[PDB]
Amino acid sequence: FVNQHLCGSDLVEALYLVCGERGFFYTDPTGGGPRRGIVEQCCHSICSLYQLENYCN
Repeated sequence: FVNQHLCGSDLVEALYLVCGERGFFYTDPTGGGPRRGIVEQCCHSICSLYQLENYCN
């Protein structure tokens, strides 16, 4: 969970630590064009936990 790219469930298991007990919401359920701000950001690019901490609660 350092300089690796998160994509799909990978992100979830990752936000889980970032948000921890704070709980969080995944991007839109559309899956065809959800909040590309979370998936592509960390999937298309290596985002740090910081950004993931942006969607935590």
